[PDB]
Amino acid sequence: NNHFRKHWQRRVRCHFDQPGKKVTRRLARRAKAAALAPRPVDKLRPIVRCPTVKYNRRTRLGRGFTLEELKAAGIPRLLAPTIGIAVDHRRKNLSEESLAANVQRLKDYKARLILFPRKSNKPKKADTPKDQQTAETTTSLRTSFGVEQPLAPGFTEISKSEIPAGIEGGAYRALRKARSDARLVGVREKRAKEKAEAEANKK
Amino acid sequence: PTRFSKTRKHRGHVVGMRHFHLLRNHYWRPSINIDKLWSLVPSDVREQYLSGQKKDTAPVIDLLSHGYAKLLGKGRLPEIPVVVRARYVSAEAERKVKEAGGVVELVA
RNA sequence: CCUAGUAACGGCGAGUGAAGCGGCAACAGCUCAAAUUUGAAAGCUGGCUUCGGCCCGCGUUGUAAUUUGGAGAGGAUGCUUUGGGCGAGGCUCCUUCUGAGUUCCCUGGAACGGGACGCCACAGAGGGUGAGAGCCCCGUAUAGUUGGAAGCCAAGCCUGUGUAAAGCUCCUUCGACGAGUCGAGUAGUUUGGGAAUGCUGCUCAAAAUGGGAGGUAAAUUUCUUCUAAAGCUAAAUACCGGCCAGAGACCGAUAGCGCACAAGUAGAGUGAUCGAAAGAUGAAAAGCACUUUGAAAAGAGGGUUAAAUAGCACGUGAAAUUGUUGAAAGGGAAGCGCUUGUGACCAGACUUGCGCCCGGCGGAUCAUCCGGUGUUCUCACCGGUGCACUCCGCCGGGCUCAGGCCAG
RNA sequence: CGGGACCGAGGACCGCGCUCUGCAAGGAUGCUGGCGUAAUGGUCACCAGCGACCCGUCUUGAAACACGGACCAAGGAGUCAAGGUUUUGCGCGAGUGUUUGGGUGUAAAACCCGCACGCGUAAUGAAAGUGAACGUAGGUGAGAGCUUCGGCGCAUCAUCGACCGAUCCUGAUGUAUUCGGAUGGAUUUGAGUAGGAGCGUUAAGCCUUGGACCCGAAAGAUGGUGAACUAUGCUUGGAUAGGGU
RNA sequence: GACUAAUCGAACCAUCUAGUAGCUGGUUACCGCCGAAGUUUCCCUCAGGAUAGCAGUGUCGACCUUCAGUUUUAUGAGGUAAAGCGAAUGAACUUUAAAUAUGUAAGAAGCCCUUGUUACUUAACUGAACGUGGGCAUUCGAAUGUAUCGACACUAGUGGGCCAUUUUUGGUAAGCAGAACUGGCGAUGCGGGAUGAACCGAA
RNA sequence: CCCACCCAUACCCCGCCCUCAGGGUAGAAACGAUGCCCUGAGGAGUAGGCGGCCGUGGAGGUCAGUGACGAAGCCUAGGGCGUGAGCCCGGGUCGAACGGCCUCUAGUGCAGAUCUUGGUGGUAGUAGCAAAUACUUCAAUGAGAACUUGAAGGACCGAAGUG
RNA sequence: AUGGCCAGAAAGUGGUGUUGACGCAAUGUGAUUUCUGCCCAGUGCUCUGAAUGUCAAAGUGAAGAAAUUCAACCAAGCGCG
RNA sequence: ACGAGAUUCCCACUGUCCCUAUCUACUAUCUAGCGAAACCACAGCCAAGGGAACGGGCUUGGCAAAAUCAGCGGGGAAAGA
RNA sequence: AAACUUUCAACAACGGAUCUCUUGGUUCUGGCAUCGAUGAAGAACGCAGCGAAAUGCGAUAAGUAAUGUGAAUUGCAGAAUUCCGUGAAUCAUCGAAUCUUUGAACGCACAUUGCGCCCGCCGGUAUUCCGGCGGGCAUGCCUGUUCGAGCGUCAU
Repeated sequence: NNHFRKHWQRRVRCHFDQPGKKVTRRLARRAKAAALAPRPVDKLRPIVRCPTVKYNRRTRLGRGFTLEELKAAGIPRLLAPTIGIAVDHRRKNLSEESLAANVQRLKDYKARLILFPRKSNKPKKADTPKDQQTAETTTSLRTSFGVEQPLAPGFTEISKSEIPAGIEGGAYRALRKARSDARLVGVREKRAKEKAEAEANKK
Repeated sequence: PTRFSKTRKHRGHVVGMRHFHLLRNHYWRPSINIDKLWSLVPSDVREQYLSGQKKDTAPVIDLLSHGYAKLLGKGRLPEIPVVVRARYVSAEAERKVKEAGGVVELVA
């Protein structure tokens, strides 16, 4: 299995510039941090659950918070990207757990947020006062607001008295019954119409 | 290295069905036997259970957190009750767990 | 990066070959058409200006404001939001300036070599200077320090305040959303999508909870996802062209680019095009005055150089091949192997060492004892003690042993 | 009992012995002479006796034929990458792999970090799917090593069994009375289980694909340049004594 | 099939392009240790293939069992020579028995005995097969030899060549043509046949 | 038929080299233990396989390495070591760098390829240098005159010319 | 001549063609003299003469819920005459 | 009729022979000057033998004396072979 | 014996190998975004006291201005530099200029230094003739201005 039957030597890519590109990326990150100081270098990201059954056991960072999440957290959608909150309008909240977790995340960020006034001589009501403007700050929201518990806890201790009785008939038999019912859902409903029609005809 | 080659020494002398759009994530389901089930418990806690200092506590093991979807039944288990949460289980695995004194719960 | 040489395609098989998820780099969002401003085209190109404006026009077959599906429009409702002007200070780019031996001796034509004595080092990278120089020179390291311009960022501080616009919450109602386009057949081409791909041509040609997709053809009943046929947008990504720069376990003038040189030159071809060879005197020309022989080129003396055994044929100067000198062989080949011989020319080896017995000198680092010190803890060294029948050197004699080559 | 040739390996003693003050007994000593240098020895040139085809290369079984070689200097031909496989060394070990990336740096070095992921830890079946202990992880015969001397028996081999998946037959208790598939059988099958062995890396050998050890063909294709030679045609020019019939 | 710039059954130039060749030529120091090969068997042959065999490096296993291109013994093939027929009978007669080489067998891993079953077989529990238990170590049941074992892994060349003795099958006017074994050669120097691929001696 | 004699790398005895095999060697006075000591056998080789060593360009370490009182290179009827590839020294020449040891690395070793580039031989002072009718005398110039000039002679082109 | 023979990728393109059967184009033979062995009807040349026999795409009908299937009709050429 | 087309014969004519001889010019030759190339494993006397029908080198013989010049066309070399 | 051929050695030749060098290649890495009708890239022709080329430049021609440095250039010739300076230099920087004929190349052409047209200025006796100088004259397309055409639609 050697795919060398084309003119492969004309598009061979080497990577001698790997440390130089790392140096260039680090210089760009330092310049971005110096330009964005005292704001963090990145935006706040929500916690979302990965698709498919292979990866639905793990959570990660998403693109941006939903409009419903921002509305529940009390942050207007025009203010949100101006104070370092990423906003996604395509994502929806199909369940209450992820919505509540992201609302709590937004509330923690808003509680830890320091908002400087646009004009220093005229502070506003929603603006952080100068005597609380000084504190120890963070510049990495991916570090200070990462995914703390990506997977579920793999070990838990319970007392011997509260051991559940489990599914009657066994877990293996329950799985087999579920598969059999899923395969036979249509035929049983068809013979249900057939029995109903026979009863209506010969009532 | 060129000096170690033999050429320097030889100088001077020369079926079934087709599946369109297969997605492996549908069929992702790694399996673990019951004789490696106690290895998922942390080592100190596992040694306490195996010594017998915990006679009133039963460990709950989530296979999906460790990366397993099915519990298979190769090996034997000690007489310690264990709670196992798994997507799939085999008949012999559940039988051996119930002989050990625990229960296999089904999750998704 | 992984998925993955996998799903998939493929005569008579050689082969071909993605995508979702996941981790990361980088992250940034928006603008129209479809609405009546209708109590006032509120919009704009151009021309002339006294810089206040005024005209010629474009445009109602639609230029502004408002709305773009995430919504919005209309209501209700009560709160919040905004404009200018300085600006300390900081950063980017050119500019002035930066440590220490030419101390003594030897070799040498010349010290930058060897020896001795110093010094500087946030500088012992590199180069030059008559041979290997941190301190002779340029530079090199580091903080800064002179002078100048143009930008950007920016802690703060002065003032206007609501005519206007803007945000938030809720809602009966309304809620326009791109057509020869989508889609279908067919043909060509393409793809892993030769049942599930895309593009184009011809023919047909839509709809309003409609339409597209949901990788096996079709009908029926559901469900899930977006919202095409209009448009803009940094970054992470590519880079055998250009410009500036730094490097290398690369090549060292038949190598390395064809080209280290007046090289894409000389030269060839009608032309498209083809396309070389060729670096090094010496530290410094000090590149040979003057005399003599030649028509001249040059030769010989004689200087120059550290060297002409470096003479602009020029560092070093191999081999093939040639000339002279010296030695030798040769009656239709030479060359080679074994073994003598002759001639020529050479490397070794040897020159005496060691041990006793006397005699004559020069000295007391002889044995024992005491103290100090170190060690392997019983062995040593150091300082006093020897008083010459004891130790150590030197010179004369004698003896033994071992010594080179060839032999009986 | 004589006569002659060639040789002297070893390097305290030990041993076997004898003819036993010692010896010819597990390998040469003793005495003497000349010379102490080109005398011995060596190198080169040449003569002499004997010996001796010109090298590759190719062919088949081999020669012969053929082909290359005037001479000398400098280049000058099994390399690199990717992916396998076996063996060697190394680290860790049911795990292993820091280097896509991040941190850091005296800055392409070195050092540090972890999520995912790759391979391994489970197989079989076209698929739906199911999924590896009757037994001190079994019996018998060997088997190194150990043993309390009764045996215990590593690795490995032969053989009979046991379990898992696929195939075929029967069809139990139960029941959405038509779902479910227990139990008992029979053939093969799988590098399957039956007290894990792998992952990374180094070195070497061989394939496999790339120009693939080096030098060559008649070719094929894409885009350009030529009628100054020559061929034909057009326009406009030029040229060809003296005789015979 | 003439000419188209010394180029024409398809001009010249550059590029794809280092195109392809199975065919030709070449392929670079030394020493040491081993060291070969030509129908064996299968495939439709030539413009064919694998494969057996023969080798080298590593290892590992108790390098354990010993085996052997040999002789002897027993028994086959060759009964063929031969002796006798005052043994019978008449190479085809036999008491006996040739030479050359040649097949099989010659132990504790073996030999029997006993018990059952049999789905084998036999008229048959009868033979034998499979198991079961026991007896045989008193000599392990000829000679000679024995640095000669076994099993993997990886790697390589050669695998329908030449000559000769013997045996055998066909032939020709005479030449000769197939096979089977063995030896030599290709891979090999030395001594002798004056000389030399095939001779003799000896490596 | 008989006696004697000649000699092969064959056979016998001895020495030395290599390979293989079998033994010994620590309360270490003890060793490039990867060493040393003892004993025996064997020695051809194409294709092919394997091991060890020599050499070249460059890199890390090291030798307190060599060197203008002469590095590298080159020449040598001059020597020493190694079976060998090779290594080392003497002498001459020359002018600025270079080597040993252990590892690392490769564009690493030539007699051939009708090679590639450059240089040089024998042939060999050889083949030729012979179409177009043809040259001669004096003087001058000059170092030098068949092929320069002037004069003097002789010729040729022959008007589709040597104009 | 709404032609023939050519050419061009195509063109509101070009040539023959400033042409018109005493012409243009294509063939074969090759002055003059001589000259057509005798007769056909197998291959071929050409006749829109009847047929649907073969019969493509488009178009038409039937079945089905549709994909689809089945039917006729079916140009030229071929076939028949 | 015409023809640098192919063929047979006759008269004339003669150096085609028979049968060769002689003359001229330019070469070849020698000298002065100038001066290559092809080719070249190494070399060049033969005879017999050298199994593979081939010797130049081997074996056994004949032999065999420096350095050369003009010619020649047997080998050996030599044909863009 | 010499000559000749061959062998060995020394020196001298021929030739340019070897060794050492290296203002050059080759490969990697980092940074930057900037050609042209306001006339590019390329081509030609010229320019120095004494140059053919390379280099630089354009009739302001190995060059001008400006800024900076501060005493050269060099092969010869000739001049310097008030050195206590508006200043050497084949110096550096570079913001102002010059920039021949061409070329996308632009009046029409170009194998010609060919032929024009429009408008100004100057000179020669010149209202007429002659000469010189300066500024212009390509194409496609856009916006606008102005002059127009057409029973195409109307009003009057």
